[PDB]
Amino acid sequence: RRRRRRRRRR
Amino acid sequence: ELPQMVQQLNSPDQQELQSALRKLSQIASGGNEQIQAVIDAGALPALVQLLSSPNEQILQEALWALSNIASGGNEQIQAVIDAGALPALVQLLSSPNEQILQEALWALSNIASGGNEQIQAVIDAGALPALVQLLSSPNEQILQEALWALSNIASGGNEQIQAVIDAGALPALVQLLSSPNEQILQEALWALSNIASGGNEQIQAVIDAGALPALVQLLSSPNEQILQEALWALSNIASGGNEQKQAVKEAGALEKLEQLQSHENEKIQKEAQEALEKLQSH
Amino acid sequence: QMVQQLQSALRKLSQIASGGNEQIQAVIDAGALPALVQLLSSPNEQILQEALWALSNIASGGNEQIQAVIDAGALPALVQLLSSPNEQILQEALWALSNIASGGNEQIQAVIDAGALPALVQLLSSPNEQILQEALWALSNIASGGNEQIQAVIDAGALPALVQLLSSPNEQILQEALWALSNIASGGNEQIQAVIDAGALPALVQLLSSPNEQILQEALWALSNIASGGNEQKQAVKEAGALEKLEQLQSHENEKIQKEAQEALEKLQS
Amino acid sequence: ELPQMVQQLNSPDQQELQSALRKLSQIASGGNEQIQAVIDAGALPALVQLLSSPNEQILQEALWALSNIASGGNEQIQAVIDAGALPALVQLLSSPNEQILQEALWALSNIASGGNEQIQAVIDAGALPALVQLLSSPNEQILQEALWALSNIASGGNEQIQAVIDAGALPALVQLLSSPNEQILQEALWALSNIASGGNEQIQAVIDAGALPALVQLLSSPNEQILQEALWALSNIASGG
Amino acid sequence: PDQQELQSALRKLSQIASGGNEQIQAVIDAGALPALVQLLSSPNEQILQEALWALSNIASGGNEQIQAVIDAGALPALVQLLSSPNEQILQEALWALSNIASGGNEQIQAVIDAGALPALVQLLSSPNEQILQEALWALSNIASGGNEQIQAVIDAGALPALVQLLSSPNEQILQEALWALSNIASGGNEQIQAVIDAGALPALVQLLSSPNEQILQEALWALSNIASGGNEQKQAVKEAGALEKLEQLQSHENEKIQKEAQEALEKLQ
Ligand SMILES: [Ca+2]
Ligand SMILES: [Ca+2]
Ligand SMILES: [Ca+2]
Ligand SMILES: [Ca+2]
Ligand SMILES: [Ca+2]
Ligand SMILES: [Ca+2]
Ligand SMILES: [Ca+2]
Ligand SMILES: [Ca+2]
Ligand SMILES: [Ca+2]
Ligand SMILES: [Ca+2]
Ligand SMILES: [Ca+2]
Ligand SMILES: [Ca+2]
Ligand SMILES: [Ca+2]
Repeated sequence: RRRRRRRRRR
Repeated sequence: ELPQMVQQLNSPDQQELQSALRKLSQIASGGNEQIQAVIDAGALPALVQLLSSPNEQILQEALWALSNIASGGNEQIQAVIDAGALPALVQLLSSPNEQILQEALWALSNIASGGNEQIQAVIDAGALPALVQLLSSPNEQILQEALWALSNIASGGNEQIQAVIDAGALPALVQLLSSPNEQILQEALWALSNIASGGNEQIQAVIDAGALPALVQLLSSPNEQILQEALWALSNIASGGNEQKQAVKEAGALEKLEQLQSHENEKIQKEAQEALEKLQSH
Repeated sequence: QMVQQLQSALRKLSQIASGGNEQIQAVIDAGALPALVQLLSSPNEQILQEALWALSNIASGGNEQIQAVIDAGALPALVQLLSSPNEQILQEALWALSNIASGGNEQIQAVIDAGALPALVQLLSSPNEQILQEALWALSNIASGGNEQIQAVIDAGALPALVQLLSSPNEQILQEALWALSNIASGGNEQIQAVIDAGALPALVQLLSSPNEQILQEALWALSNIASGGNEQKQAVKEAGALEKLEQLQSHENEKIQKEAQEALEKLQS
Repeated sequence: ELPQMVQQLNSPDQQELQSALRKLSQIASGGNEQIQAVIDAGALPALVQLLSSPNEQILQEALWALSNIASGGNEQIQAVIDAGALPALVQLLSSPNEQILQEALWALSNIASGGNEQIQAVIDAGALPALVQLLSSPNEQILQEALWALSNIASGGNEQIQAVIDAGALPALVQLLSSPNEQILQEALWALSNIASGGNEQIQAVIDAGALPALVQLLSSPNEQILQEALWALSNIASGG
Repeated sequence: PDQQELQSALRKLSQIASGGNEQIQAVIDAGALPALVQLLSSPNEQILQEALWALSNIASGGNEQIQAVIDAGALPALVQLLSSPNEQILQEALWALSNIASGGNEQIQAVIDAGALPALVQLLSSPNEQILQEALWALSNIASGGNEQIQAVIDAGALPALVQLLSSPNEQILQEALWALSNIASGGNEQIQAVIDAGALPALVQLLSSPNEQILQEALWALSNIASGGNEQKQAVKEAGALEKLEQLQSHENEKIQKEAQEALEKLQ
């Protein structure tokens, strides 16, 4: 169900 | 059956429609191959059509699917643009519904993660004025979402970067460098670094915006994470429009920077003569 | 995968539900939680989101993994963060809190005893649809427990806000509110009646006139759980004028809808 | 003007050869459209043959040109593979010439930066055994370059990740977690994180190798840069596949 | 006709030679260097790389910018890093130095005064081809200054090692070694003589028989600078047997070779 997450490198 | 879903995207049965949507979001995930299969089945026209829906439940999942599709290759991103999704996404940036706003910014940033062709389409759709407005938001969640999208846009060519500048983004960015919120500082420095990765014209705008005093102040920070982020940006500023000495905030940028050192030599051969000759003609 | 599910059908679905718990447990055995919990008191927002990310992943394991998170003393900090004006910190804590509350009744009770409901309930009135979704998710998990956990939700004063949201012109909000209410109404007759006394039936019946098949399906599950109560509860449903609309739906064109309207008229028997 | 240079890649005049080789490198560094023009002109067969050259001056600039061609899209990477460059590339990983070794590792890293199909070709060509050995190198420059190429390979599917594990990369990676060199530490954690971004099997290998004790120790670091790196890796492990 | 293309070209000179110096100076005027210099003593290899990236960029500007880096006190730490067993640190320190040594004689002399040459010479005997290139490049930029600067190199003992490299079967090492010697040979007759006293001519003449045109171009470039000395220097060249080689090369298939050989031969007499 509708949960989102994200991250970044360099 | 994939066409069955595509067919069911026009169903007036909201329960049958919502099932085909979430299932499409599932298919859009799992690689560009499944993304392409969705594209080939002819779903995009009905998908984009639902972006004008006043049904937030349908709109949300629709944006979810479009974002997954937009996570594919530039070719697959360009299909989303061709389908005509940008004008609707841009208008949704003015929504007071934070849930919709996140999904709209998510899709838009994925589109801006492609090539300059795709980035320029975002710009030509009028997305920057809304993004800039959001930089003044007291909602840290909205702020991250807007900086993520701006960062991707500023990762393109100098003309893309310049569009960002002309939209008035720098004043807001500079003010955020004073924040005690390390998370906001990271996001703001991320965007700045991409902007400073342009030409001399673009770098000068950063300087004219008063970025250096804050960047310099952070060099004294005992936080090694802040230090790296501040040094990254300042290093791009001190590049002198030379892209071989710049690095866009992305994986493989620092490694590429190192490799170019051992090949600028023949490129440095002609700069030294340009220096001697110009001096000898005082 | 969990969706797609003589006794080998049982064991397969275990392996799916528990996939990854053994890995998460090793992290715990290594002693990662004390440090993570320590980092929850940092004024550095960047460190916080990083520690909350890891903690949430750990809290995504089994009940034993979740209980280790509780035994490490994470809830007091998490609870504190629910009153933050930083919408970014708020989403991160609710995520971790939801995962913890997604465990067993013992885990849900720890969330309750830590004082999470008051903050969760006050967020229900938020004009921020993003926060609202996160608060409802966490509340739905808490309301998925036993009658004691459900009643704690009621005693916290959640129902007034939930009933108000049923009138929302936002379908997504409506789904979220109906799921939470559906969880509350899955408890004993004491809990169902509380839903009734809060004025849920009038709004639910009004939704049965909706042309939106997704809304009907959502409202049908709530009433269905209400109709599983006692005669006092079934009667109130009849008083509100549910039977009328239900049989008006007895022949709806959607197969799945028909079974829900059927199975409801069934329950209303005595 | 492009087919001219390609034919000059077979010239017996080294000065005429080097000049054409340097301009091709410059064209390939100018975007995918410039990269495709080079491919269409038929340069890859000539470039691939120069990977056998005993002239280090030529080889390096040929490696440089191929690295740029490999920086394009997955379609342009695959052309490099189809041309048959990987065997000659992988062979150069055993070179004692640090100058040539670096250039080779960059090309492979770019190749491994494509799709899982491209990563697999690198694996099937036998690139992993060499890379692993380089992890024991006392040369921090070599170590960084080897860890990068490995990180790109470990960014693929669980099959690609498992290939890395089966090659014996973990024991060396774990030792690097004790390094007082923050630069080595970042490089090792990046690779380790990718591996931990796989399925439960791949995650469990990371655990069986003894990574957690060091990781947990790093959580007490006052260095916020190290902290972020260690948490990232720890989170992937605790994702549960 | 003149002025437009004269200024369009003149304008282009300042951009390829000084494109970006105004921005780099703004960074300096903001006070970035003291902090940057403060970080070069850190034992954190990660911070060091990040600082060195910025300095090298700042030091890639004009002599004014480079000088500011020097006035800030950057060389002592840099020279100190030239002895690091960390190949990664060394690369970074050398690149920064190379940019500093790419300025004017005042900047080059500062590098000399800081004591960089002894470490650089030491590295010339390295079996690491990566380090050798870096040391040679920094050394080549020092040897691009005035005669006092070139002598510092000679007085530091760089010629013996440079001559040994001329026997290298590695064509890349050979190009690098010849470029450094070429810069040394561009000085005065005193400097040209030291090169001859170091035995460069026997090797250079041997290379003139190479079937590799690229080598020939590089070897000819070096000899031509030797040929631009006094009479006693021309004599040693002739005593070494170069004339016969140059006479056969003025009819070479490759044009750029015969031009280089022709021009060299005209210098000898
Ligand atoms: Ca339609
Ligand atoms: Ca609506
Ligand atoms: Ca803070
Ligand atoms: Ca706020
Ligand atoms: Ca709102
Ligand atoms: Ca309908
Ligand atoms: Ca030849
Ligand atoms: Ca990859
Ligand atoms: Ca070493
Ligand atoms: Ca250290
Ligand atoms: Ca610190
Ligand atoms: Ca060697
Ligand atoms: Ca050779």
